Amino acid sequence: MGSSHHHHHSSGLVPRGSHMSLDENEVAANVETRPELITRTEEIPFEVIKKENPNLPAGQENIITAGVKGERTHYISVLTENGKTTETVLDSQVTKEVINQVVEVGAPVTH
Repeated sequence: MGSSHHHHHSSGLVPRGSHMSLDENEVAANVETRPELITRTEEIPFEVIKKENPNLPAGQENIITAGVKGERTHYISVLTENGKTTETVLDSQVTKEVINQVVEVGAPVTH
């Protein structure tokens, strides 16, 4: 829950269109708008959880699905500004979904 914006106390104008003359100087019209989209998968490991399973005879474990290390290729948009390339992620699909270890341990007793 770290991803969060802060656009609620700044200039809410952002016109960028107060004329009628195109200032284009490209062969056609560029690729689109944003720079090149690169990728890089980060090590996204799994994590086993502890849940209570009354169905079991107490103190009993059950490996519904052993946790397996996954991966997520992260697409970064490097913009060449001021003669420098800045690596800033933007959008990434799940490329090797990290399988979370699903284990259900029998209920303790009353606590």
